[PDB]
Amino acid sequence: PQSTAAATVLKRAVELDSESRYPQALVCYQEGIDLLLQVLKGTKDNTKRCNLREKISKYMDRAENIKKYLDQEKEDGKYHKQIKIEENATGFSYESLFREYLNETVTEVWIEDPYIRHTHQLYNFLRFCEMLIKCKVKTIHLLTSLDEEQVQQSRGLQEIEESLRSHGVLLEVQYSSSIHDREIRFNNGWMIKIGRGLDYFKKPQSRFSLGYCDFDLRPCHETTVDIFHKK
Amino acid sequence: HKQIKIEENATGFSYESLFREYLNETVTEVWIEDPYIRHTHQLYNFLRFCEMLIKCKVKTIHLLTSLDEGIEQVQQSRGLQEIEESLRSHGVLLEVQYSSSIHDREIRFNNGWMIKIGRGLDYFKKPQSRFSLGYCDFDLRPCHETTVDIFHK
Amino acid sequence: MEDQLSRRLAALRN
Repeated sequence: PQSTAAATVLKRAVELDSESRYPQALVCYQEGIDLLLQVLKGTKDNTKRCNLREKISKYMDRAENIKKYLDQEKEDGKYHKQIKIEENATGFSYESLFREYLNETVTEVWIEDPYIRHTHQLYNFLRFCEMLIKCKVKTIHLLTSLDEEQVQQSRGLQEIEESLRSHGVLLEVQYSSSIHDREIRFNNGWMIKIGRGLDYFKKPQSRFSLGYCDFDLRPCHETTVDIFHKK
Repeated sequence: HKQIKIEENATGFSYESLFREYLNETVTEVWIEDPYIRHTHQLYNFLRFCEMLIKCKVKTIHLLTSLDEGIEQVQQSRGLQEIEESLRSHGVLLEVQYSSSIHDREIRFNNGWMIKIGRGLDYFKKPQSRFSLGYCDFDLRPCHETTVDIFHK
Repeated sequence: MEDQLSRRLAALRN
């Protein structure tokens, strides 16, 4: 009866979110959340009371994140678009994802990803470099966290550096054990924050299952991708 | 009809790039004849070929290759079954036939288009190192020297 | 729960 109105507001909040109307979407989230609290503090049942916590805390996470980004426009950002990668979704190859935001003006790429250690992660980074050379990229700056098992990482990136150097592309790799924020930056203004980073792929089914070489057909983990501009 | 010469150590010739032109939503059935789909890297060559055939809406693929006489025949037949199985789960009918008599390298689409490659699908050289570029993107993989004839009825 | 969530709503309208 009263909680039914809370459903309509949150629905509009989601619509505005997808339509990239973030300032309006945020306000609707706050009202949708507030209405759920007036229901949560009213419900006596214990099973339903735990259902609302999930619903509220899920919405609250989204709302709080939007506010962070809108405050983050201090020269660093401009919440342009967010694309959700659903659990076990497809069509999210590194080419398909950065297709639009890549052009001839891009000559320098910054990447902060704390998870470029294991073998598959190295290849993920490798394919990321591959599509970055066809466009006009000169220098690539990588910042990843330090493993210690680090030989595969320290030598792996070293070989990729040498191979990129064979195409006249200079790779600069730096390590830091105290990083967490995933961040992609192009010198044209575009910036991309992926939840998992370059590791949103799950291992394939069989040795010759579809989506082993072309990651457009490869299923993905559930993650979020946020797009920004700097002008 | 036009012939294309791929020079030794050429690049930008992945199946995605080579077949981009003569492929669209009209193609719903593909035929492929290549006497050498037996080795491990060859099975993956055929795999990537099928990968770019459904991004487009193909519902039937016919394969004709020469069976390996050696013991590698076991992984060849088993491997092509797994591909046929994965394709089946995507809604694609893959048909595999063997013949130690065929020699013509010929690919056929059901929109009138059809392609004859010199070396067939196996015209990619091995990667330089295990982390060299062109390892996953075959548009950066150095190709063997070969020719390719494209016809249309 | 009603104390953890209601406080987060204050951070939004802050």
